[PDB]
Amino acid sequence: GPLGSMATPASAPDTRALVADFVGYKLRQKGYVCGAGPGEGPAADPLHQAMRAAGDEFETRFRRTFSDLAAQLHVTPGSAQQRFTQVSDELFQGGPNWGRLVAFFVFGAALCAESVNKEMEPLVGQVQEWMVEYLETRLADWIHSSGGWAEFTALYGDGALEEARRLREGNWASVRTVLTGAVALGAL
Repeated sequence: GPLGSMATPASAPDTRALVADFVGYKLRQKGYVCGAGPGEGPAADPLHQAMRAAGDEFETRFRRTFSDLAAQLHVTPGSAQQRFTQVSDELFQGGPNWGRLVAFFVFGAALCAESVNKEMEPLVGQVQEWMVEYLETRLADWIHSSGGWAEFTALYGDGALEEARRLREGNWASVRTVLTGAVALGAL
């Protein structure tokens, strides 16, 4: 054969692959459709199917998603990292539960979508790194000690039992509301 023995697999299903998945899938579905590739794969990984069900549920529950997206990019881009980092810290203040984990990725994924629809192409990768870095540096720790991404995949994945579902609901009740003041993206 031409290759194979001299070719190793690139990009494992790690956080980078997961962040590129959710954001890719979302962007590819509403913005970066021409750039088919990131969201070329569906929910099959032990985190993919988890985030997919998360975002979907939160996307339906969050009556304020694309608002802050416009609010931020209403004046001018670039200085979006400070806005993002502010709300991110407020989100990680004391409750990075799976209930909030949804909004964590959803915030950037939605942001990125509207960024590809506007003059914020380079900003997309920034939000992607701001997200993956904040996560890998602090979110991952909470996640690893809590139950892991696998726990989240069981919570709302194939084995999404009624107990796991009500668990997420009761969870976000105390966690998403305690950090509900992270609306620093709400500008004009």
